[PDB]
Amino acid sequence: GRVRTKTVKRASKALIERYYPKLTLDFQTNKRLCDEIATIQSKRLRNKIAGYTTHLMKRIQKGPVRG
Amino acid sequence: PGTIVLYAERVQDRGLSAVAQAESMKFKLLNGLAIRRAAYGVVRYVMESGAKGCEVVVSGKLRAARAKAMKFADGFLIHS
Amino acid sequence: AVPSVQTFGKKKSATAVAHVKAGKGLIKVNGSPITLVEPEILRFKVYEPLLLVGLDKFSNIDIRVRVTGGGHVSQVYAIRQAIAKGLVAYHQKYVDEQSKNELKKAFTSYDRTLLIADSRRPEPKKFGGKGARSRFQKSYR
Amino acid sequence: GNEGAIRDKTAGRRNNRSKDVTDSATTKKSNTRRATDRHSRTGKTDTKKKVNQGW
Amino acid sequence: SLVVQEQGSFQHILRLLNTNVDGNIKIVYALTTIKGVGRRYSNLVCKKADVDLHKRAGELTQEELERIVQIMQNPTHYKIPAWFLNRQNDITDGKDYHTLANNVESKLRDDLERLKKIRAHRGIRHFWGLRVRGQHTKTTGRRRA
Amino acid sequence: AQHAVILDQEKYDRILKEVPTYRYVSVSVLVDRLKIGGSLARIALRHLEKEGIIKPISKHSKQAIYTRAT
Amino acid sequence: FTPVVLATPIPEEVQQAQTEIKLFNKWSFEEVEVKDASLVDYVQVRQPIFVAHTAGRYANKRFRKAQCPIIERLTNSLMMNGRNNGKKLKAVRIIKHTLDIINVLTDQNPIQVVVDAITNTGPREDTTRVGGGGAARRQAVDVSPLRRVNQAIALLTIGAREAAFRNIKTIAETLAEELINAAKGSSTSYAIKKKDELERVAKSNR
Amino acid sequence: TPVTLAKVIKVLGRTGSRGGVTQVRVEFLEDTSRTIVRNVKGPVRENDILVLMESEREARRLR
Amino acid sequence: VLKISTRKTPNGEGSKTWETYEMRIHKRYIDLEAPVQIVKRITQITIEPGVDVEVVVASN
Amino acid sequence: PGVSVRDVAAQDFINAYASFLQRQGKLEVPGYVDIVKTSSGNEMPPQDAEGWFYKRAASVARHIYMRKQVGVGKLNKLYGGAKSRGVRPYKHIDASGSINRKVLQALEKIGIVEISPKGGRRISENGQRDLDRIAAQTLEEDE
RNA sequence: UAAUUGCGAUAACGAACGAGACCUUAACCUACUAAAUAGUGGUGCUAGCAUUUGCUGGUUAUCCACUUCUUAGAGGGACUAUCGGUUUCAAGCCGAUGGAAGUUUGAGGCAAUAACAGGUCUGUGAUGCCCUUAGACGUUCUGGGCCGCACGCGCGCUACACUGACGGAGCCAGCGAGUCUAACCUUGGCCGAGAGGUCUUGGUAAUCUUGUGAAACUCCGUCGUGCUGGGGAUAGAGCAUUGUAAUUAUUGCUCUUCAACGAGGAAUUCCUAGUAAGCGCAAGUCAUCAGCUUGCGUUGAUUACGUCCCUGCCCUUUGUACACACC
Ligand SMILES: [Mg+2]
Ligand SMILES: [Mg+2]
Ligand SMILES: [Mg+2]
Ligand SMILES: [Mg+2]
Ligand SMILES: [Mg+2]
Ligand SMILES: [Mg+2]
Ligand SMILES: [Mg+2]
Ligand SMILES: [Mg+2]
Ligand SMILES: [Mg+2]
Ligand SMILES: [Mg+2]
Ligand SMILES: [Mg+2]
Ligand SMILES: [Mg+2]
Ligand SMILES: [Mg+2]
Ligand SMILES: [Mg+2]
Ligand SMILES: [Mg+2]
Ligand SMILES: [Mg+2]
Ligand SMILES: [Mg+2]
Ligand SMILES: [Mg+2]
Ligand SMILES: [Mg+2]
Ligand SMILES: [Mg+2]
Ligand SMILES: [Mg+2]
Ligand SMILES: [Mg+2]
Ligand SMILES: [Mg+2]
Ligand SMILES: [Mg+2]
Ligand SMILES: [Mg+2]
Ligand SMILES: [Mg+2]
Ligand SMILES: [Mg+2]
Ligand SMILES: [Mg+2]
Ligand SMILES: [Mg+2]
Ligand SMILES: [Mg+2]
Ligand SMILES: [Mg+2]
Ligand SMILES: [Mg+2]
Ligand SMILES: [Mg+2]
Ligand SMILES: [Mg+2]
Repeated sequence: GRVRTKTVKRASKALIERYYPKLTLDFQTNKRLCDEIATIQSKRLRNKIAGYTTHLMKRIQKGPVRG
Repeated sequence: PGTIVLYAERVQDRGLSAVAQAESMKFKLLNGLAIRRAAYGVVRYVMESGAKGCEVVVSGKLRAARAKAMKFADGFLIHS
Repeated sequence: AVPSVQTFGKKKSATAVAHVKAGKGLIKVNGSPITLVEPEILRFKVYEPLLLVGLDKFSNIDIRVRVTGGGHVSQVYAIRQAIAKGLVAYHQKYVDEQSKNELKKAFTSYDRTLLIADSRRPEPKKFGGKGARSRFQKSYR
Repeated sequence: GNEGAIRDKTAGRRNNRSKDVTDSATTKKSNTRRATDRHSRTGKTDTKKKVNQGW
Repeated sequence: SLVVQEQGSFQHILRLLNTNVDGNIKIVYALTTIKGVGRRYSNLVCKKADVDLHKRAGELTQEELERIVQIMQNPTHYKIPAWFLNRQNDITDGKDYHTLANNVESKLRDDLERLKKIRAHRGIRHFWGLRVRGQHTKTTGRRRA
Repeated sequence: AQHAVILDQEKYDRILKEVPTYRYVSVSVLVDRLKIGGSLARIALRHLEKEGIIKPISKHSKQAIYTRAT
Repeated sequence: FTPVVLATPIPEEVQQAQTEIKLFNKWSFEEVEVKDASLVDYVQVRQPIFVAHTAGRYANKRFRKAQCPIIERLTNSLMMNGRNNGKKLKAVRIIKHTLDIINVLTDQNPIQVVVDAITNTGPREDTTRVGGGGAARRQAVDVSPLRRVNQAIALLTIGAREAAFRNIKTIAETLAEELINAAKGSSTSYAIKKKDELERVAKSNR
Repeated sequence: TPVTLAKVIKVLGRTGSRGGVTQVRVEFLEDTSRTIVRNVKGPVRENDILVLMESEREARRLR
Repeated sequence: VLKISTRKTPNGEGSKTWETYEMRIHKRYIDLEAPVQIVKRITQITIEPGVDVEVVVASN
Repeated sequence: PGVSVRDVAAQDFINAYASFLQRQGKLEVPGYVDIVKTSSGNEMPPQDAEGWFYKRAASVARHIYMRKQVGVGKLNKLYGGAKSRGVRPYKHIDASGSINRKVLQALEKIGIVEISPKGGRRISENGQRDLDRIAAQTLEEDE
């Protein structure tokens, strides 16, 4: 079962909150962004974060999202 | 002779030293203290030495025949 | 120095290395022709790439393969993988792209992993059974 | 001694084979005591003063 | 091998060493229904006798059978090693025998008796109808006697 | 014991006049034709191939297989 | 077929059938059709194969089992009863032999005959042990195609093995006997019997 | 004998106490425009083909 | 990799749980052509707790 | 074309060489052959009876051709298989060092193998010669 | 959702322990740094076969170059990515493509709060109290015993054969481990049917044993359904190994003896992919003894991808005169 933990979803929230221009429905670059722009300690957790923030963006593009 | 050498060396704050603080409880109790006084003191002192958190367990038997244990934590710890 | 590539193939723990150089068309395994091989039933499995992609194809090239590891079936899959991978690696540096991609096409299409290594592997046993999932046996009382 | 042991009838296999088997052979576990496990036998009890002095 | 023929020649069932032996079995094994002739013994004896093991008990000349016996009961003479033998180093005359047929029963009797007569634990143990080679006797063999 | 371990001349001729129509012949089939056990029946397999009837279409231990001659 | 050769050379029939048609041990995959609508989709045949061996990942998903070539499913199901678990080389060879045998009798692509005994053995309907209260009656069900193929293979090989046990007839021979008797359904096969009976009771309880 | 072929069009769910049975709406083939609900025995997906042994009769629950 | 594989219990009761410790041993070699002076210098220093440094010589 | 044995499948080769060494008449057959087993791990002696020493000879030879050097130990380990310890699990067991050692000594006296340095037994150059030769012969029956 | 994992609902808002993160191991790097304790290509010295180039080897250094394969440091890599279905268009779930890899990537390590009169005083020079303390319950020495056998129960090994046993022949792993003030891992040479013996030898080890040429397995034969050549219990005689000692037979070998067992009632265990099952090996124990364990690789499936029927457990709601808490 692939459901994202709080810390991940929380981080996507905050990032999109404060860095929406930059970020872009592409994981590959949102990733690199996350590196340059926030401080995480595992590649894995950072990726998980990026990929979810990428999802969240990708669906904001078509109407707002709560939170 | 002389192919082995010993040096002593004070430790930077015994406060973040499990081993020191255990030995300290040992001594507090052995030196006839109280139970909660001893433990709460060790803890308050570890905390005061700027730790993120700490926990002291006393297990076994005091004065009453039946055995008991007690957790004495303060601050913050992670377990896994 | 003539044109030449090296490749390999891998099923379970067996690994099969291929040296694919410019030649008059040999196809040998360890030190014998690819006609010997036996397993035998499985023999066609190692012919398989050649016939998928036309027997000609190997006339500008010498092919040699050496497998260590795994066991009998294990080694057959590894060697075949190494050979097809080989041929494609060679069309990629010497022939033209379109040819190579036509070969990847006919392998990848029919397939049996020929170009891509099977990731299946041993799972470790864990105390309480003779196997990995197998648990021992209980009676209750 | 060994002369004894071979010469002694009332010994060897046939003789056992012909005897009935006791019922305590086919017995059961026993158990004895368990729903007393939580029930202290010591009859002693502690006491709130001694416990409060201790802990 | 080859499509064969013969006539009345081969007679089914034939009797050697005071026992009986079926025809229509591959001879080497026929010899086995005698006591004291495990598959090896039979094999080597037949090879020593100069016989075609491809034959049944079936065929075989009378002569052939005779030789077979001769060697069977005089192994040491017709160069059979002696480590090949069920009774080396007697325990009285110390010769090496390959005791055969109705006689191996006797020899067992003899040995067991010697043990019993000397009061040796192995003997007592035999007399008692128990296991003698030291195996635990709590759990195994209870169907028994 | 229950029979088919020799050759009884009548049996041989029987083998020669019974082996057509046998689209399948093998060790098993020969036994099934109420005769030759898998010893001498194997010999029969080798010796119908001496010349004639049986056409070898498969190979080995356990499995043999032949068809009527043409 | 235009022969060609190089250093270490490749045998005649080998070159021949190899490059041309893509056929079996050496049997046709073209022609060969599934005489019962449905079952197509659950009996493979094309893509064609050389021998029924494959490092197949046919388990990790619910239905992809279907996509595994039928003949290889049969051989797979051959290699059981403890002693034989694993032992696919054994099985595969037993199949090569079986197909040769089946071919001998009545022609047909023997792989077509196999296809037929498979079509002809899956129960069109069956039963399950519904409660309905302690004394459990039996509710007739119509069974899936997938279950039909599965159970067909199961039955065929079981009966073939049980037959083959303790007699001179060899596995491939009795497997071919079951296959043949079943391909055009003849109540002398263990399989056809078991199907017919399953459906007898399944009628009997609707 | 009258065979009747029907195509699974919708998978409804599992019935049976044990829960290995599956309720399905099928559109029979030799003349659509008519639907019936049967109970399976095997694993089933959208577009499979059942041989309804008897053409008109249908179930629901299963304990 | 040195494995030691032991029962967790000091006694016998309980489902039979097993546990397995390891000590990982890492080994390396660097070959160097030099005179006496630099070897002696470089090897008296570079000293380190936990790292076992051995210097040999020769070609046999 | 040119030839080795590696160009010839195990069985028909080793049987070709069996029949050869056989024919030849030069050999050495210890004498204990026929009365002997091949390994403690076995039940019955070989079925080839007269021969099989030629079979192992061939086999051994080809095995040594196909590599640097090999000793008696490695052959025992090779020629050995599973022994039923009856009712207690099977275990691999080495075969007899007599059979093998004697075989080596035989092929050597016949100059088809030679005590190697490094250890063991290296194929002889005249071994190379004669083996490549019958290999060739075996592909020649197949023509 | 595997998860008090999240979405959402919302008198709550925002957090911390635990789950997750983290760590280890298995997977991917013709990118980085390298290597006679790992290997490849060229070259020389050289063998054999063809001869027209060729093909297959020998040669811990005769030199040159390399790092694909092996080793282990540093990095990189995946985030359920892209697309599409489905869902309160939420968290998610599903399918397709790509991919070394998309079941928490596979498998483990760590692991909160609380509970139990669970097991351990026979691991401890951890320990309270009781007992005992010279006709010892201290200790050591000799010898026996834990193995004793009408029989009940559990874990196992080997089988009932023809997908097989036997016999030639083919012939391929991975995880380990090994001798200093000592006798450990052992190649090679001889002798021996075997077990083993004997003379030498390499290794404190990526260097030597050892490519641990393992077993199942593959191939050509023999046997042919017969308790059979399936099976190898029991037993007799002889030979060797460990050990001060082998009797109640440590173990190994040879010959011989050739049992039950013809697929196992009621019941009941285990398991979803390199898994199950088959198969061997190394390590622990160890003077000698594995039918045990712990790991390892080899061969490699059938069947689900669901449910609450059985069982077990957690959760709500509910009752309580229980709270030492239904013992
Ligand atoms: Mg945490
Ligand atoms: Mg395993
Ligand atoms: Mg006998
Ligand atoms: Mg071997
Ligand atoms: Mg062998
Ligand atoms: Mg959990
Ligand atoms: Mg030239
Ligand atoms: Mg030239
Ligand atoms: Mg590299
Ligand atoms: Mg894909
Ligand atoms: Mg991981
Ligand atoms: Mg208790
Ligand atoms: Mg303790
Ligand atoms: Mg005490
Ligand atoms: Mg201890
Ligand atoms: Mg302690
Ligand atoms: Mg005492
Ligand atoms: Mg005991
Ligand atoms: Mg019990
Ligand atoms: Mg247990
Ligand atoms: Mg064999
Ligand atoms: Mg001697
Ligand atoms: Mg030395
Ligand atoms: Mg290795
Ligand atoms: Mg019987
Ligand atoms: Mg046997
Ligand atoms: Mg004793
Ligand atoms: Mg005793
Ligand atoms: Mg018998
Ligand atoms: Mg059974
Ligand atoms: Mg002992
Ligand atoms: Mg051991
Ligand atoms: Mg134990
Ligand atoms: Mg009330």
